[PDB]
Amino acid sequence: DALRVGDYTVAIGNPFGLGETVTSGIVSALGRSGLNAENYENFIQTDAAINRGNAGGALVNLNGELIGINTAILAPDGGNIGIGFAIPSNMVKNLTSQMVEYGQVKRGELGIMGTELNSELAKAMKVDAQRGAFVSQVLPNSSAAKAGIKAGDVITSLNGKPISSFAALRAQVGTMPVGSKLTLGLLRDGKQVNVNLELQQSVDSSSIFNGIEGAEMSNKGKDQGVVVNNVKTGTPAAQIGLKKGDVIIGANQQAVKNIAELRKVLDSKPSVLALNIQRGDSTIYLLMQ
Amino acid sequence: GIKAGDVITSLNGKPISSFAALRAQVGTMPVGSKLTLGLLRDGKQVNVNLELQQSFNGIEGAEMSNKGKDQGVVVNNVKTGTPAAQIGLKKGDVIIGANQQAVKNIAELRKVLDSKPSVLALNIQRGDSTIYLLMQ
Amino acid sequence: QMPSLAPMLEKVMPSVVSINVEQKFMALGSGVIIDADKGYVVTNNHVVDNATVIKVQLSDGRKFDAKMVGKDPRSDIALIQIQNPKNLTAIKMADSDALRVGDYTVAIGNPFGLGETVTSGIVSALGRSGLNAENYENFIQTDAAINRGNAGGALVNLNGELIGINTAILAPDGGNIGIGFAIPSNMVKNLTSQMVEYGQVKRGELGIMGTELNSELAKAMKVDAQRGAFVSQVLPNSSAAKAGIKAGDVITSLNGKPISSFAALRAQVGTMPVGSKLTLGLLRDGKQVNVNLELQQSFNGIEGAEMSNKGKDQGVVVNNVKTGTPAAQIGLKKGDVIIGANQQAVKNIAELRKVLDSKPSVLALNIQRGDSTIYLLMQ
Amino acid sequence: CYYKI
Amino acid sequence: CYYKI
Amino acid sequence: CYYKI
Amino acid sequence: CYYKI
Repeated sequence: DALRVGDYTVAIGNPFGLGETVTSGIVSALGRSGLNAENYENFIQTDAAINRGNAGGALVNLNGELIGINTAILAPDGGNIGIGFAIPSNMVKNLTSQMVEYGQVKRGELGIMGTELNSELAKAMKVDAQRGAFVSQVLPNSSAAKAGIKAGDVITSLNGKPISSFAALRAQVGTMPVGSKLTLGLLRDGKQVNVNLELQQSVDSSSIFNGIEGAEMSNKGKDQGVVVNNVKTGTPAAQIGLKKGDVIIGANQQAVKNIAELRKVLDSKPSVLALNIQRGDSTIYLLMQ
Repeated sequence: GIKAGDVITSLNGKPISSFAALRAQVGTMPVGSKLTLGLLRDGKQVNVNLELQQSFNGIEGAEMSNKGKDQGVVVNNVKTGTPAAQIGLKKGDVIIGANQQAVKNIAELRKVLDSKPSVLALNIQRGDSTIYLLMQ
Repeated sequence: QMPSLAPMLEKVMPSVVSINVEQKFMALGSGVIIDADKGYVVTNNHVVDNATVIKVQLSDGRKFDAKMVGKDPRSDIALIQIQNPKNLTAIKMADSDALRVGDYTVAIGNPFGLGETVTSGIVSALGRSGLNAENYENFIQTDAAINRGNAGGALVNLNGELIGINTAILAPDGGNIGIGFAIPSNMVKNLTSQMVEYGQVKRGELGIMGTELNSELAKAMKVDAQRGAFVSQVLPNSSAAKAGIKAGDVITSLNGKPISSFAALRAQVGTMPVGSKLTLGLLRDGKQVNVNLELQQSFNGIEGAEMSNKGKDQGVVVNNVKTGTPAAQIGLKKGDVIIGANQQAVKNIAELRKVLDSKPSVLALNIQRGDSTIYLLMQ
Repeated sequence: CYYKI
Repeated sequence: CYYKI
Repeated sequence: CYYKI
Repeated sequence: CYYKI
C-alpha cells in the first residue's frame, strides 16, 4: 500500500526454463482489474520484462522487499510488450496467513452491494469524489448494516488508504479473514463518515459435483436429505432429471441425510451412481455416469 | 367481436380486392380511424365498426402513477421484456428522491428528465430497505 | 532512501488525458493538455480523424466533451478543445533541441484503454524519419514501452517537461519491441500554436528541390560532410532564388543547429509558419556560407486572375490570367475591362466586392474585350 | 454490472 | 483478453 | 526521393 | 405469409 506510480521495480522469475531471470521496470499503474471480472484482482502494473514462466515470481523494490507476485501479462502475441501484472504483497500477506492456519480461505462478507463510481454518477449524485465504491444497497442482517451504512453513500478510504476502485476495494477485502476490524472513509451528502466493522460468514450443484450447474441445493431440516431449491432449464442437472423441490433421500443403498452423508459415497467414487430422491409423494430414482 | 375463421369482404362499403390491399389501405389511416367492416362468418352478413389502436405517467418501458399526498411515486409494475425492467425495477417500489433532488410527485420526476441527466440515480424503497438504482 | 519517478509523475499525470472517439467505429487514444484555461488538448490526428463524438477522460475520472480545433495529417498532429473546462492542469513544455541520445524518458498514455500507464526508457536515437516518405517526420526514438492506445500521449524528460508526443511504434507484431517514435515537442509547439491562431497549418515553402547526401555523393561533388541536404534546383521567384541559393549547394545547419538529414530538415520547416525568418548553413565549393531566408506561400485576385482598377471609377481591369485556372474556365483574358455585372455597374474593386459579398448563385459580368462589349458567366 | 461484498 | 504466463 | 521544401 | 392488418 506504500507503492506509487513511478517507483522502480525488479521482476524475478524463470521464463522458458532458461533459469532465474531478473528484469527491471517501474510501477506503471495500480489498482487494475478487468482481465477476469469475477476474480479478486487489485493488480500492480509494471513494464518490467515478464514472459511465460515469470508467474509466481517476486516483484521487489530497489531494497529487495517483496511488493507483489507477478501473475499475468497482456500479450496479443504471447510475448512481453511491457505490460505485467502482480498481486500486491498485502493481498498475498493476507492470503498466505490464511492458508497457514486453516488450509483454505474464510471468505468473509460485510454485506453491501454496489458498483463502480464513474464521473457521470458523481454528477447525478452531486458527490465531490469521482472514484470510489458506490453503495447501491445494504443487505439486511449484515454486520455492515449493523454499523450504519446507508445506500447511496460513496466509500473513499479503507484504513486511511484511498480507494482506486470498487473492484479494487472488493479485491482488497476479499482476502482479509472473517472478523478483521477496519476503518472506512465515506461521503454521504457531502459529509465525511468513519465507521469500524467486522466480517460475517457467507450453493451450486457444481460446488458439490464440478460440472453440474443450474441446480441450487442444500440440506433439509435436521438430517432429512439434500433438497433441490431451484433448477434452470437445460442445465447439467436438469438433463438427468433433477427438478426443483426434490428431496435426495439416498444413493447406492445407503441413506443420504445431508451434504455430509452424501459425500461419504461420492468420494467412494462408484462407477454408476443411483440417487433415491423423491418428487413429493412419489419415490423416484436418478442415475449418473 | 371479430372471431377467428371470419372473412372480411368489404371495408366502408367498398369491397376489398385482397388482404394485401387491406393491409396497405388501413396501414395509412391515422391512429384512431373509426371504420366499418364487412365480415362473413358461416355465410351470414356481419357488419362491425372499429377504431384503430396504438402499437399516471409511464416513461420508457415502466409504468408509474401518483402515490398518496406527496408520498413520492409508487411503482406499479413492469413487463419483464422492457428496457426498464432489465435494470431491476420491481412492482411496488416508491421513489422518494432522485439525483439528490427530493421528489414529491411525477411532476418532479419529469422535471428531472426536463434537466436530462446523463445517469439517473433513484432513491426507491423496496420493503423496509432504502436502496438506489441507476440508469443509462 | 530509494529513487523513484513518483514525485515527478504525480505532478505530470493530471496533465495527460485519455480520449474516446466514435461502417461505424469506436476508438481510443491519448492526449496532453496544452492550455489549462482554454482546455486545449494535443493529440495525434489518426485518433480524432473522422470523429463524430470526442469524449476526454481526465486522470481523476472526470469525463469531458471535446470538439475539433485544428488538424494536420501530414505531421499527424491534431488539437482538440475540451468544452466547459473546470480545474485543468497544463503541462510544461521543454525545447526538444536540448535532447541528447541517452537521456532518460518517461511515456504516459492509455494502452488498450486500460487507463493512464507510465513507462520508462531512454532516448534511443533522434532525427529518425523515412517510415512515411511523404509525412513530416523528425521522430525521437525511444525504448520506452508504447503500444496501441499510447498515441497522442506524453513523452517527458526526468523533470517532467514535455519533450515529445508518442505517435507510432516499429513492431512486426503490433506490440512494442523497444522501438517507439514520438514527434518532438518543438514541432508540437509550432503546429498547435498555429491551429489556435489560424485554425489550420499555414504551410510555407522555400522553393528548392533536393535529395539526401550520402557518403558516395560527398566524393563526387568534393563535399566534406557525409549527411545533409543537396540543393538540386531552386524555383525562380522563390525565397531561395531571391536569397541567392544556387544549385549544387549543401545545407549543413539550420539556425545554428546542424542538420541530421534532408528528411528531418523537410519536417522542421514544414511546421514553421509562413514568413518565419531563419538562417541556413550552406557549403558550396568548400566555402562555408550562411544565408537568411523567409518562407512564402504555394487589388482583388479572384480565382486565379489578378485585377485592379482602371481609370477614375472606370471599372476593374484584369491584369493577368493563368491558364488552367477558374479564370480559364470563365474565359477572361489579361487586359480585359469590367464595366458592370448583374445589371449593376462596377466602378472599382469595392463595388465588385459588394456584389461578390452579396454571393449570388450565377455571375454575369458586363466586360468589354478589345472594341467589343460582351458578357461572361460564372458559378 | 453489480458485485457483492 | 489477457494471457496467463 | 526528390521531395520539395 | 403471416401479415397483420
